[PDB]
Amino acid sequence: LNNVVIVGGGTAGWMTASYLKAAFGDRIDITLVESGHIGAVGVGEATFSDIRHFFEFLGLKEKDWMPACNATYKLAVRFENWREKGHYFYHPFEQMRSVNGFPLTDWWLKQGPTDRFDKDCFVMASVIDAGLSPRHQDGTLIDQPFDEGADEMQGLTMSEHQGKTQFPYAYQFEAALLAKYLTKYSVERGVKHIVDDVREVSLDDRGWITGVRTGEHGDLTGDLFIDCTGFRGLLLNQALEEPFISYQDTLPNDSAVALQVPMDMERRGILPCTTATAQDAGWIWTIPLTGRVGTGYVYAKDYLSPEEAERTLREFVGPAAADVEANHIRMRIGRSRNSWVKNCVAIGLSSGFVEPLESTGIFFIHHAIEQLVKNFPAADWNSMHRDLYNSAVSHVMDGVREFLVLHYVAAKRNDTQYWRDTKTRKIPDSLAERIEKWKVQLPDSETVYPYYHGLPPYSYMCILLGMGGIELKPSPALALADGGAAQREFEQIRNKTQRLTEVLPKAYD
Repeated sequence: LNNVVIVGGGTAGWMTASYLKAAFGDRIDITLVESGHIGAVGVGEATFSDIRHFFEFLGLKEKDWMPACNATYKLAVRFENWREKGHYFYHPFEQMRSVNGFPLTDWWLKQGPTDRFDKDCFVMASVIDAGLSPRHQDGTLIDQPFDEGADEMQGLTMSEHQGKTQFPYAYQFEAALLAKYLTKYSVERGVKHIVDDVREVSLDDRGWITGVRTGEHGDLTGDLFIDCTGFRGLLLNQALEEPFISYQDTLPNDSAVALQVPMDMERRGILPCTTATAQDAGWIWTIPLTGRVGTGYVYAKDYLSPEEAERTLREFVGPAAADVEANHIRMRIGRSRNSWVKNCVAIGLSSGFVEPLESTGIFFIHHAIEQLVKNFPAADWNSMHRDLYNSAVSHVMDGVREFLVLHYVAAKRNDTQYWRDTKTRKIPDSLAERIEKWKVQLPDSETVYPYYHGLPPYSYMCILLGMGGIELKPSPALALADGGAAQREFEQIRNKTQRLTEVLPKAYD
């Protein structure tokens, strides 16, 4: 097998084409058929620290692609007013240090220098606080455990690294601009680009896809079909009738209103991070881009009207958002039961979707195409490839959903009906059991969702410590161990961070 038809463009379709091409070159034949515009959600989009492997896999260095997509640096997610109104904190991309067997955050709970766990435990938090770049002007990355000039595995993909060493950042960028960039990347390497629509998905007597019918380009045939039609699920959900599994009962945010301005009123747009500011019925995002800032209100319609959400958004961004276009959309929250069915693989919103609270969307796609390459079938179509693939991506989505639920379960604020309901909504049975563990021992490699889903224990720690709604305790053993080494670890971090504050350039500059 080496004939691939990708239905759908945008970020999902073209990450698929460009990644297949980077992996297989002239030995894979790819045709992508696309129509266009859906709105995505907002203009801007954000990624995990994983995304680094994607671009390196393609042989793309930052200078080649970042200017073309108006890309900025993302060093964390900045969560505002989830605990209380004065309050914010970071979920950064920085490894969690440990001392004599315990995570620094455990020490922090016992003998932490300040009341800010993230500033105490993370070099990145100060860097971001000062609106600083993670790179020196000559180009040298911030002295961190990650040696960028160090030996790595050739063709290193995210799903065997799994954050074992920590690259210090991710990106924010204009999603349509990345699709256009990858379009070029892909077409240069021999991907055939067809702008048209699909009128019909042709099935054979076993219900397998034989080809798709276009308006003006005839029938597009091939061995393997990639469904990148988004919420439509034109191939996987419609032609092949694969059922959808909703996450709505645990994550009720079902709606979004979005817009863009050249600059944010509180200047969240200067910060080298993505901001999630909690609201009365959800939360507003801020995504910094080079010459613009994208903003949106993710909310639950049962609590808030579309008109209300838009007015809140406009006021929140300020006088610059008085008159600009606002785009509303509704979200399909959950995943397909199986993202690979017969000879069809869904990648992107067709495979599944969660609110972009931790901006996992591109991550879901990156993981999917990697798994596609990994479990790529031969012409015997051994069903095990499919089972392995589906196991891998369902775990990723289910794991992240659990992680997102925690954001609301742990959030301390309780001042609207919506925020009260976050403590009474159904949760995964597994999650409640894990929360009981975390009350006594901070999130551990053994007490998180046990399959790969992109999030190390320290991510869970950050949410717990930051949202402050779950009472937490340090390990009893810390009362018996010498605290000296930990204090010297806090001190090393503080010194590094006050040195760094002086010599790093600002984000926009």
